[PDB]
Amino acid sequence: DRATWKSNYFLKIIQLLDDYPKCFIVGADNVGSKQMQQIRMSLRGKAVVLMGKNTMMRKAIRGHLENNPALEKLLPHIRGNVGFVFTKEDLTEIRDMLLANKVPAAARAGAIAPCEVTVPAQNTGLGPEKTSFFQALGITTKISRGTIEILSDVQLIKTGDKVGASEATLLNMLNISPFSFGLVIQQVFDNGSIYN
Amino acid sequence: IIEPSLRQLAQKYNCDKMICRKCYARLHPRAVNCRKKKCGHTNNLRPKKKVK
Amino acid sequence: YQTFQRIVENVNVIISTYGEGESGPMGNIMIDPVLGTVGFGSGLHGWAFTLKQFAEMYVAKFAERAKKVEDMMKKLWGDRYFDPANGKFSKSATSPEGKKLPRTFCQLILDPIFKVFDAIMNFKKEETAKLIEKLDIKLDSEDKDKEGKPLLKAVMRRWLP
Amino acid sequence: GRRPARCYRYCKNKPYPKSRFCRGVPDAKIRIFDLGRKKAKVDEFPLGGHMVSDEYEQLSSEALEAARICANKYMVKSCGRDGFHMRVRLHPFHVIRINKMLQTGMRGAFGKPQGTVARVHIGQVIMSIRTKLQNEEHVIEALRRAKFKFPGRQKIHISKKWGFTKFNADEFEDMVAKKCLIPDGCGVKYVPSHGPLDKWRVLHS
Amino acid sequence: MKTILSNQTVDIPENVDITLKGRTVIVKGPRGTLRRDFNHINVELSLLGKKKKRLRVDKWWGNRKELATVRTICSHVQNMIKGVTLGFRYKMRSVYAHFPINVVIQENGSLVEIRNFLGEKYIRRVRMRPGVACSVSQAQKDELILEGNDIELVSNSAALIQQATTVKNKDIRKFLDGIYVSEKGTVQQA
Amino acid sequence: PNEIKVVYLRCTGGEVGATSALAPKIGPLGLSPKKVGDDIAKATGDWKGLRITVKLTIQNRQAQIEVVPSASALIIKALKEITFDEIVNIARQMRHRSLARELSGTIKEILGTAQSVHPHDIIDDINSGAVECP
RNA sequence: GACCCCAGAAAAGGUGUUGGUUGAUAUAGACAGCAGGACGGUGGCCAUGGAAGUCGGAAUCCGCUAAGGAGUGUGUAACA
Ligand SMILES: [Mg+2]
Ligand SMILES: [Mg+2]
Ligand SMILES: [Mg+2]
Ligand SMILES: [Zn+2]
Repeated sequence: DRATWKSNYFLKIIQLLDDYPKCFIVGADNVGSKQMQQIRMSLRGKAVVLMGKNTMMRKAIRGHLENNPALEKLLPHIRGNVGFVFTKEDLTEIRDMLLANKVPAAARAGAIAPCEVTVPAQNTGLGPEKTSFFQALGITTKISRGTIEILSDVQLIKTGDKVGASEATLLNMLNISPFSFGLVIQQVFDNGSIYN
Repeated sequence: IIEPSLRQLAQKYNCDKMICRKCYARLHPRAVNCRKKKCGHTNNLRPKKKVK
Repeated sequence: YQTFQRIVENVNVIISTYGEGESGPMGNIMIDPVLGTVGFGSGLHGWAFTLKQFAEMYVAKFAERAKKVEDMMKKLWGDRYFDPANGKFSKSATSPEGKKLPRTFCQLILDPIFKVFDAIMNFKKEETAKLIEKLDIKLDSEDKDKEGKPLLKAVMRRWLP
Repeated sequence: GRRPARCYRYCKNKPYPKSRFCRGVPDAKIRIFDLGRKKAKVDEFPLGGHMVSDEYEQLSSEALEAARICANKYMVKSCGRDGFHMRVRLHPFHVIRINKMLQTGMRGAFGKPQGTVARVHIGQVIMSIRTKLQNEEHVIEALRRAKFKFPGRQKIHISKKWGFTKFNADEFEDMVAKKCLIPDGCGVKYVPSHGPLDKWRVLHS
Repeated sequence: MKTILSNQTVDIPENVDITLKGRTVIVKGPRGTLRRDFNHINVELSLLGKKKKRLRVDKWWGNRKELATVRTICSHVQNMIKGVTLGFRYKMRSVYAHFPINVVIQENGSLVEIRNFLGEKYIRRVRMRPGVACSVSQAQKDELILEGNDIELVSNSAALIQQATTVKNKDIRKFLDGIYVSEKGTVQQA
Repeated sequence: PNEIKVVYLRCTGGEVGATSALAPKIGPLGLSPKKVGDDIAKATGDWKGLRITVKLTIQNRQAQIEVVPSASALIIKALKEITFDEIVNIARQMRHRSLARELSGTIKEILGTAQSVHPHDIIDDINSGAVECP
């Protein structure tokens, strides 16, 4: 079944290149499958996004080099966790809607935190039994209005360091907006052209 | 009152290990064969039991 | 101080979940070290202290007195910081210089206790003598001779009975 | 209550079947010899695997019962109650004897029937399992597990025949198509090209 | 099967000089000098170039057992290069439930005293291997630092401390007290 | 904030249940409904799913308003008492209607597959009314 | 370990090494590592005090897809 699956990918990539003249090469970050489902539903009207093996893409493009020249410019650019998206609408609108639909990704434990988050002093709204997590982080808290109330602002995690499980689950209970990211455009291909 | 970070470190040397079913030898958690000649380097291993 | 904070929080969340609300007939029931409803010390050596006792002697260091000690118990306990060099309190965890500040609870309640605990238990004769004179703790015959843990017991017995 | 099988492991005596001379034989331990879907048609189960013996020795009826249950339990666990058909191809027809020592000594030493064993020759088939073609690893594992209930050395074979028949599997299909074979229950009937023509007329019609 | 030739090469940095006396490798760098003789293994050690400074380990007609001793030497030399440039630093965290473990670093870091391990009056005096210095961190409450040029010496000294604090007659899954190697690193982080 | 955070769900159905379900224990979330609130909750919940009836509520601070999401097994067993291709087709309009689809034909394929609890051959050779749904 | 009778060993094992048989994957990028994702109907049906992928009986489908089993194990009373 692997042989037929690869061939189906080849006819899939080859007919999408023939159909669309304009594409964005885009690098997928640490984005969940739900994020990709949201993107595909967002773009379902106008654009179609395809991702797969980079070595598979390079082979299919090299086979199509003779029939469609000037596609060799994409050959020294399929590097890293990147994929295609096929568009016919204007570049600035496609880019703008792409940079706008970013999901609020939650804090996953053990990962790098590129966004520096700080927790202000406000009533969490959580009952006086989730205080185990607050005491785990040493955050001094008092119970006011029959619910957890943080006394003062606490800095939780800085940029460029690993997050822990206790920090992650505290963010999950607090439901605050942690570091979030989506697919970001590496380059753009407009009928044989390379830009940023 | 050990913090969770230090509980992980001490368990790396005390609890997260494989045990031979033939000679009870304490092996690393990725072992597939016992290292000891008296059991014939058998592959009958079981995880070391936890306290949970 | 963190351990004292954990006990206070654990007690408070117990009475908050199971007991009535703040608007119940009893009213506010939570314990506060700033309120003087929770004390410290050890019963085996016969010495205990409250936030009230320290604020009494620090207002003395500084109706009317009742108000003074009551408002001072707020700055005695909590996440408030005190620079030894400046001599003034602060609500900022970092000084303008950049010096890390100690919290007021450890800086002027636990600090004398740690000084006397270290002094007696490490047999520093001149340090113990100067501390007793400065803190005006009075000792008597058959007690001035002893040294070691019994001397430690007698000192806090007569300092914070 | 029974001697170790090491005392009766080798075919040292002439065959001693239960007959009008050997009387008083207790019933053999194994009474059932086919399990699974015995009623399955021939074309349902094309794969046949055997447990062949390597030693000319005696297998006790108690070992045959233990090994038949052992293979049955694993085949049920992996192929379902209706996914396989097993057939123990040894019957315990030889009677072993015991000389009971509590006239003392070797005087009147001829023994009484103790049990039954089956004498197996080198290359003889002890157990056969037929099943679907995809269950090959389960057949090999079931026969391998049943090997531990037997004394000697046994080999696991995957026969080139179709199921339990005596015809090679690569020729079974077109032999049935050309009417040389007609199924009858779990086996097939070979129809030769000689006989009354009325039987040739019953076929092809 | 005797493989005709199994060879492996290690690249030496510019600021390091490796000198060979037969199968004795002398590695000299900014942090000092390391010496280690591989006379227990029959290999051909040679120095290849001038600007690249390669060290090649050859093994002719070796079977499986002594073909495994080619990468072993190459990794030992790479550890020697690592030691004389960056040095080896093993951080150890002391973990305890009730009784804090008191560690006193004696003369030159050569001696380590563990006083209150599981609250017992016995004093464990562990001596470091020569060339290894132990220290108490100012960045963590309960943390030792074992620094030295030789990975073999430093990690052996760390194992001496760790096996010194071994619980007996109890359930080690429950009583986790002791000193354990937390992270294995270097100095100068370059 | 809708004056309350009451978007919490419920998994009761069939009989009234009231206190015998988890309603009294989950009642202190809003603390207003209690016996009257969860009784009038089941009042409109008796029908529109006699199964587990995974539902959601919005509190009017004294009463409740219930919304019943179209669970596949719920609507299939409630519509049951065969193919009934007409009734499944007309029911794939008012549901949650997303199902990560691209065509409304895919939704009826997925629930025609979920109703297998064989009715898979219809999906196997599906060639009629594919774009009739949208 | 070391020579007919003959003077001591079996089943069963071994990621010790040596040879051999058969099969499978691979520059359309094997394997092993490190690094992301592992979704939606759906907490699928019947089971019950709770069984949400993972106590069990059966089913074993679908869209989205690069891929994701109505689930290989760990874990929770169930969740997580
Ligand atoms: Mg005889
Ligand atoms: Mg290594
Ligand atoms: Mg004991
Ligand atoms: Zn072993």
